[PDB]
Amino acid sequence: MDILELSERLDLQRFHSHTLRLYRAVCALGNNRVAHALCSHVDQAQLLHALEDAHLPGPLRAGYYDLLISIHLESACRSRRSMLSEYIVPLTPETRAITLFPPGRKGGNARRHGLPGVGVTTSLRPPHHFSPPCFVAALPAAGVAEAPARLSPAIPLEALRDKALRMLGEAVRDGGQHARDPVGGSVEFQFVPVLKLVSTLLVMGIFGDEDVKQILKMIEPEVFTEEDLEEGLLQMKLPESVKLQMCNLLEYFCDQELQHRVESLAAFAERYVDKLQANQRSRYALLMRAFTMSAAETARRTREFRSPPQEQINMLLHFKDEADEEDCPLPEDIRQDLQDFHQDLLAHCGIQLEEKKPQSLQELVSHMVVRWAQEDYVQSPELVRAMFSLLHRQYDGLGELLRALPRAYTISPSSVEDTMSLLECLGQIRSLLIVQMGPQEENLMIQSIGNIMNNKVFYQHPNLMRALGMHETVMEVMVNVLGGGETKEIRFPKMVTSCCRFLCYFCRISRQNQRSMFDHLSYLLENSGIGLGMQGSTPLDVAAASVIDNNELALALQEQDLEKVVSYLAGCGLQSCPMLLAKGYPDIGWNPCGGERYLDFLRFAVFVNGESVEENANVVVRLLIRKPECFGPALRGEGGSGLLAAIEEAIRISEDPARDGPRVHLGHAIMSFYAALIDLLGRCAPEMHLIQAGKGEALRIRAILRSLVPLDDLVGIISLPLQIPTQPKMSASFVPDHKASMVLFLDRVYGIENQDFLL
Amino acid sequence: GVEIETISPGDGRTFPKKGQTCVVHYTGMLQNGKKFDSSRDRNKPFKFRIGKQEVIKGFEEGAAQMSLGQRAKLTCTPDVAYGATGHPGVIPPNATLIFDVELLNLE
Amino acid sequence: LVYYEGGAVCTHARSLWRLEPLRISWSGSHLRWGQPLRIRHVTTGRYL
Amino acid sequence: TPLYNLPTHRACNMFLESYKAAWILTEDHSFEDRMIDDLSKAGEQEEEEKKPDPLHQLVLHFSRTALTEKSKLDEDYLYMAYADIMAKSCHLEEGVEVSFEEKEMEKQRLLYQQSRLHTRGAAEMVLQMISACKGETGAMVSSTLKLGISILNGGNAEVQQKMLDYLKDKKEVGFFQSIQALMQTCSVLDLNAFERQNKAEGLINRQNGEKVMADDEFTQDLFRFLQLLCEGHNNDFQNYLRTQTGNTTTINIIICTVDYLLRLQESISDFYWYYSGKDVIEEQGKRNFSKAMSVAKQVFNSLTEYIQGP
Amino acid sequence: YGESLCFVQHVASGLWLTYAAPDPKALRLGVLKKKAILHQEGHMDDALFLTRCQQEESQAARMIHSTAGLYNQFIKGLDSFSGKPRGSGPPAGPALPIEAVILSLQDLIGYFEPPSEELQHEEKQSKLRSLRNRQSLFQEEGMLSLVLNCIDRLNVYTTAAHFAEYAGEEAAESWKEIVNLLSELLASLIRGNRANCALFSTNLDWVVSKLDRLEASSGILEVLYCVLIESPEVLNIIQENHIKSIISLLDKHGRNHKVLDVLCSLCVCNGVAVRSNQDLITENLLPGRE
Repeated sequence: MDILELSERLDLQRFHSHTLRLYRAVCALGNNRVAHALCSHVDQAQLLHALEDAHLPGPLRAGYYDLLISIHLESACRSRRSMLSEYIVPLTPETRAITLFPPGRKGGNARRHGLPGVGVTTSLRPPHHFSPPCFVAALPAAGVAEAPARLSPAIPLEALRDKALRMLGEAVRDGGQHARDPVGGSVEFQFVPVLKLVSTLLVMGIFGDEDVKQILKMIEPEVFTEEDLEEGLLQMKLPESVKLQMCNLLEYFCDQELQHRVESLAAFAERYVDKLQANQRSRYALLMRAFTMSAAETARRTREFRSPPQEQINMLLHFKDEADEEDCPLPEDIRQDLQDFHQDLLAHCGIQLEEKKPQSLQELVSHMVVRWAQEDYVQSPELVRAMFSLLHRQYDGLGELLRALPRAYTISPSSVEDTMSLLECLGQIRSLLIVQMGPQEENLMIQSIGNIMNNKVFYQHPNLMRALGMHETVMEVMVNVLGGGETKEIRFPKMVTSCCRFLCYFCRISRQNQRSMFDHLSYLLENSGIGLGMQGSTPLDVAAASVIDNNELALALQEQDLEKVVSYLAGCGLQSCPMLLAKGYPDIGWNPCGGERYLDFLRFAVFVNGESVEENANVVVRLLIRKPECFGPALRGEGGSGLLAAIEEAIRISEDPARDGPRVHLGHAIMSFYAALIDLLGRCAPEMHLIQAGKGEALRIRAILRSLVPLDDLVGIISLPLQIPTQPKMSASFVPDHKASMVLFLDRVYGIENQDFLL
Repeated sequence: GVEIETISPGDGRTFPKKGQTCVVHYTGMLQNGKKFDSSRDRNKPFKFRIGKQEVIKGFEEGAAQMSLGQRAKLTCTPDVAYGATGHPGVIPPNATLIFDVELLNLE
Repeated sequence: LVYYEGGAVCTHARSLWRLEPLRISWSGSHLRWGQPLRIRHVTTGRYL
Repeated sequence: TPLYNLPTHRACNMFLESYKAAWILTEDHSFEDRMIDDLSKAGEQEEEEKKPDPLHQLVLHFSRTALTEKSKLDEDYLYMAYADIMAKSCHLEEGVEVSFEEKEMEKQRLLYQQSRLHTRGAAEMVLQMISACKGETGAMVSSTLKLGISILNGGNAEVQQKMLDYLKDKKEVGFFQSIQALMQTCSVLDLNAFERQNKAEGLINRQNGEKVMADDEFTQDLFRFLQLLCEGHNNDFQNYLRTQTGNTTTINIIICTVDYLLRLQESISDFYWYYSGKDVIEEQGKRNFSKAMSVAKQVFNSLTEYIQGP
Repeated sequence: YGESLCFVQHVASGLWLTYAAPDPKALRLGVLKKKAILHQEGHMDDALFLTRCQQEESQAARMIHSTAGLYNQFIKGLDSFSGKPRGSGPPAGPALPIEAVILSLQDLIGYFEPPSEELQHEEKQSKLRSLRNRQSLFQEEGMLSLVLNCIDRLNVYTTAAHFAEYAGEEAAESWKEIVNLLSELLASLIRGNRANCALFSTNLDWVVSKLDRLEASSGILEVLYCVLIESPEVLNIIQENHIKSIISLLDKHGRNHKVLDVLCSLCVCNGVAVRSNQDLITENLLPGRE
C-alpha cells in the first residue's frame, strides 16, 4: 500500500513510528557495522525521496530524517564535535594572512564583524573517512581482535548539502503565507527535522563559503546581507520545539567567531615575536659590542640575558601598561603596535565603549533571547537552560576567550602530519569510551595507544599534552575497567598494563606532567591491590613514578596515604596470596613476592634525592613498626624466631629443592622481601650529624631502628658467600649484587671506625 | 555453478580477458521476490574487478560469462556465496541469490 | 529473637513498637511511672 | 640561549601565556550591572501571571533544579556565572568627606538593587541551593553563600522576613544540617603543615601560602551570612537559630559557633607555643597570624549578634 | 520525646534490659546484632528515650501486617490442594478468600499509584518522595518475595478452565482477575524505584520466561520494561535466549510497539552502548524478514 495511507491507518503508523526508532537505536553510539547493514533495508533512494516528500505524516517525517542522520552523519559528527573544542593552529603563510579583521577595508575598522563562519579557519581537523556501502563483497573471515572496524556508510555529500539548503529555503518561504496546511502535522514537524540536518551538516564543515552566506541571509537578512518580504527565521512566530533548534544554529556561529579570534591572535604572535626577536638581537648587540660606556654593564645584562625565557617575556610584556612608566629596554614603535592590537581585539570581542539595529551577531542574539522570554513564559526547561547558556556567552566574550587560551597551541610546519596522526588516534580512544569494553574495542584501544606513544611528537611538546586532556582520558578508561564487581583483574587484562604503561611514559618526560598525575593519588593508591604485574605495569607502578624524584611533592604527601600502604602491606605479608597456591606453591602465612613489590613505593617516597626527608621518615618509621604483624613478623624477631634465623631455612629451601611448584618459586622472593625491608629502613635513617648531633630526635629514631636489627647478624649475612661464580645460576637465591642492601644499612646506621674495620 | 540466462541480446565479442576492471550495474534480490541490494538506488556502478575478488566468486563467474549489453539473471547457489554463515543482518544463511547484472564496460 | 541492631535500620517498620496499657477503658492517658504495659510489635503482630 | 635560537612556534606559545596573564582580565569587564539592568526593564515590550523577562524564570529555573533530589549536586557551570552576576549586581555596586546626602543615595541604591532580586524569589533560591549541598564544601555552596550575603547586605528587614517565613513554612530539615556540617569541616591554623612549607620554600613549587589554612574566604563568608541573618536585633530569627519548633530536630547553631571558636582558640594557642622562645617573627608566620585573627574577629562578631537585642 | 530518658523493667522477674555482652567473634559480622537479654545490672547505661513515628509510617506498618496475614492465608489455601487432584467435587474444606484478596489487591494498587503530572513541582516532588519512601518500606518487610510466591504458585495452572479447576471450583472467574491484579501490583511496587528494581533483577530469567504466558503478558511486559529502564545493569546479563523469547513473543502476539520499546531499552545503556545486544537484535530480528 502507499505509505501515505498511514495518515489514516493509525494502528500501523504507531508501529512504524517505533520501528524507525529501533532502526536508529540499534546502530546508535558508533557501531558502524550495523549502520552498513541497515543500508540494505532503507536504501539511499528511499531516504532521499522521503526527505523531500510533503504528504508524509508527522511522526514518520521526523523518524526518517533522524534515521538518515543516525546512519550516515552520526559517527562522523560526534567525533568532530567532541574534539572541536581544542584549537591547534599551524604557522604557515596562509595562517599569516589571517588576522582579527575588524574590517578597515572601505571604511573604519569599527565596522560590521563580517559574517562570522566564512573565514579561513585552518585548525587541524582530520577528514571523516567515509566508506561506500556494498553488499556483494567477499566478507573475509577474520578474528574479532584483528577486525579493521568499519567506517560510516557513504552518501553523496554534494547532493545532500544542495538538497538540504533547498528544503530550508522553501520552508522559510512557505512559512510566510501562514497557510492552514503545513508539510507535516504542524509547523513543528516542518521546521525541526530540516533544521536538525542543517545543524548536523554545519559542524562537519560540509557547507562551503557561499552556502554559509545563504544560511546567514536566510536566518537574518537584515544584519547578515552585505555587499515583510523574505523575512528571516527570527521574525515569524515559532513554537518551543523550533526555538530549541535555532539556539543550536547560533551556538555554532558563536563557536565559529571564537575560533576565528583565537586563531587570529595566535597568528598575530608570529608577526609580533619575529619583530621582538630581531629587536632583541639588535638591543643585545648594541649594548655588548659597545663596552666603552662602562665596565659594570652586568647590571643591564643579567636581567636580560641571565634569566629564564619566562622571565624575559613576562618582564618585557609587563611594559606598555605599568602606570605610564613602561619600565623596559624596549623601543616605542613596537610598543604602540601591541597596544593597537589590544584595542582591536577588545572592540571585536565584546566591549565597544572604548530602536537601534543590531548590525552584528553579538547584539542580534542578545536582543532575540531577551525578546523570546519576555513575550511568553517558557515552559520547556531545556530551552530555558539553552537560552541563558547562549546569552551569557555573548555578554562576556573575554571570559570565553580567556577560557579558550589554555587549550590553544601553536605548531610549526613539517610537523602537522605528525600532529595529524596523533589527533586521529586520540579520536579513536575518545570514540571507544562510550562503548562497553570488548575484545574488538580492547584490541583497537591498544593499537591506538601504541601508535600514540612513539608517533613523532609525544616527547617534543609535553605541554601540549598537559592540555587537551591526554592523560585524563586514558585514566578514565582505566577507572571504568578497574571498578568491576569487586574484581577487575580477570575483567579484560592485558589492557590495564598498557594504559598504566602510557601513564608511566607520560610522567618521565616532564615534571609538570608528573605533577599533574600526582594529584590523582587517593584513587590510585586505593586500587593498588592484587597486582599480577608479571609484565607491563601495575596500578601502583604509576603511583611510584609520580613521586620518583620531586623534593617538592614528596613533602606534600598526606598521612593517610602513607598509613594505607603499610596497613595494606601488613595484610599482604600475613597470608599466602592464594594466587600463588593455584600453581601448587607451599602454604606460608606471609607473602614473599607481594610484600617485596609493595614497599618499593615507600622506598621512593622517603629517599627523595640522595637524602632522607625527615618530614616523612619519622612518620614512616612509626607506622611501619606500629603494628607488630609487619616486616615479615614470623621470622623478624617479633614472633621470637629472629631475623638472622629467617635466611637460614630460606637457603635450605631454595638451592634447587623439589619441595615447591614451578620462575615464581619460593626462592629469591623469600629473601628479597627482607632485603628490600633492610633497604627501606636504611633510606629513612638520619643522614649525618647535621640532625644527629644537634637534635635528639634523629638519634632516637636511629636507636629504635638499631635495636630492630642488631649488628651481630649483619656480619653473619655479609660473610655468607653469594654462590659459585662458575655452571651459572639464575634468579633463584642470593644474587651476586645482593650484598648492597645490607651494606648501605651498615653505612647509614652503625659505621666502622676501628672494631669492625678488621674482620 | 551459476545460471547465465539472458534478458537482453546485447553484443558478444566483448568478453573480459583478464586484469581489466569491468563496469557493471547490479540489482540483487533474494528468494520470494525480496530485494536487499541494488546499485540503481545509489546511481553508482559497482566497478567490478577481476582477480582480486573482494566479492562473491559466484557473482564473479556470472559477470565473467557476460559481454556488452547482455543483461544476465544470475541464480547463484548458496555454495559460491556468503556460505553457511551468510552476511549478518542482511542475507540469511543458506539462500540462493538472484542478480540482474548488466555490464556497461566503461573500463 | 530481639536484636539491638541500629544505624541504617532506624527508619524502617521493624523498630516500630506500640504501648498497650492494661487500662482497657481509659487507655489514652499519659504513660505514668511504673505503669504496666503490653508492648506490641506491629509488623509481626506480636507482643514482647 | 633565552634571547635567540628559539623555534618560532615555541616563542609564540610563550607569548600566549604572558599576554594572557598580563594584558587580559586586567580591570575592564563592568557588565554585571548592565546585564540585570536590561534583564528586568524589558518585562513587557508591548504588554500579572507573566513573569519578568528571565528574572522570575531564570531564578525559578535554578530553584527547580534545587528541588530535584538526585542525592547530589551537579557542577552546573551555568549557575557559577549567574549566581556571581546576581551577587555582583549589588556587591560591585555597594551603594573622609562623605556627606549625608550622598550617603542616602548609596543606601537607597543598594536597597533598590537588592529589591530587584529578592522580589523575584532570589531569597528562596539561596535557601534551597544551600540545603541541596547537604554539607558538601565544594564551589556550589561558595557561590550560594556569596549571593546570600549581597542579597542580605546591611541587614534587610524584608529579606530576613522572607527567609524566615520560608523556613517556617516548609518545616523541612537539611538547611541546618548542611549549615552544621559546613561548620565542622572548617579548617583551623595548622603548625606541622606550616613546617612542611618552610622546608619546601628552602629548596610553581609552592602553594603561595594556601597550605596552612586555605579555608579563608569560605569560613568568613559562612559566619558572615549567619551574622547577617539576625542583624537588626531580629528577635524572631535569633530564637529560630537556637531552636526550631516546627522541625523534628533541633541543631542549635549557636553552640556550633562556640565549638568552632574553641578549636580556633586551641589552634592559635598551640601556634603561640612555637614563637615563644624566638624573639623574631618570620614573614610567613606574620601572615598566618593575620589569617587566623581576621577569621577570629568574624566569629566574635557573629556571636555578638546572637545576644544583642537581648 | 525530647531527650526524656527512661528504663524498661519486667514486672514479674524484675530484671532490666542491658547489653547482653556476648562472645565477640567475626562469624555473623554483626556490627550491632546483639541479642537483648534481661540482665541484673549490665553496665547501667542502657537507658532508652522515646520518639514518635509519623502517621504515614504507622499506617504503612499496619497495612503491612494485615496484608502479610491475608497473603499467608491465601498461600496456605493455594498449597492446601497443590497435590490433591480431587476431580469430582473440586472444592472441599476451607475456601479461598477470593473476594477479600481481590479487594485487598485493588486497594493496594490504588494506594501505590504514581502521582499525576498536572501538579506543581513542589507538591509533585513531595508526593513522589512519599511514594518512594512507602514503596521502600513495603519492599524491606518482604511484600516482594510474597507476591512472587503468590504469582508463581498461581501460574502452575495454564488452561484456566479445566486443568486449573481440577483442584478448585467457583474460582474460574477469579483466575484472570487475580493474575492481572498481581502483575499490576508487582509493576507498581517497582515502578520508579532504583533499589526495588535492583533487588528484583535477580529473577530476570523468570520474568523473561513469563512473557510467553498468553494470560499475563500485558503485566509481565510492563514489569520487564520498567526494570530495564530503571536498573540499567541487567543488559549485560541479557543472553540470546531472552532476545529470542521476546522476538517470539512479538511474533505470537502480533504487531506491537511495547515490544519495540522493550528492545530499545535492551539497546544502549545509560550512556554506554551495548554492542552485544545491538548485534543480537540486528542478526535476529531483521535478517528474518516477513
